[PDB]
Amino acid sequence: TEFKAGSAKKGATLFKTRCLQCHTVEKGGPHKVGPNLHGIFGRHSGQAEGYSYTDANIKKNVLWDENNMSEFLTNPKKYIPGTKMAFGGLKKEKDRNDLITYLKKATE
Ligand code: HEC
Repeated sequence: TEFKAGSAKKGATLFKTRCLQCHTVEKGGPHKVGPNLHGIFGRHSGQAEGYSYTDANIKKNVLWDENNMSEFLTNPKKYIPGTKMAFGGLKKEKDRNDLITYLKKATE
């Protein structure tokens, strides 16, 4: 244990103001700058179809779990050096948690 549920709501506002600019969560939503993330958990890194991921992601070969996703979220360039995710990070444990709670939810 090292991940505890957050507010899906709050969850859904970080996404909007922090991840939508680049991504969609929804089954059938398109890839934009980043890929769509519907069904992200359970799946491995860089496998959405019709998406051109860096060498980095693919190689990283990550199992998208909640616990992973949080450290990634802490610092992505750090997690997967060579990723094209120009996303600095979410330094707060709390913020991450609501986010992941939202993700857990909306991409299922
Ligand atoms: C645009 C400037 C982005 C923002 C803001 C966020 N992400 Fe991102 N994401 C982006 C790219 C360009 C890529 C692929 C990079 C590469 O190495 O090819 C990604 C990848 C992800 C992944 C990996 C998914 C996979 O299928 O392997 C995840 C899980 C992801 N992005 C989620 C995500 C979230 C939750 C964000 C908000 C806090 C977010 N990203 C921001 C581009 C952009």
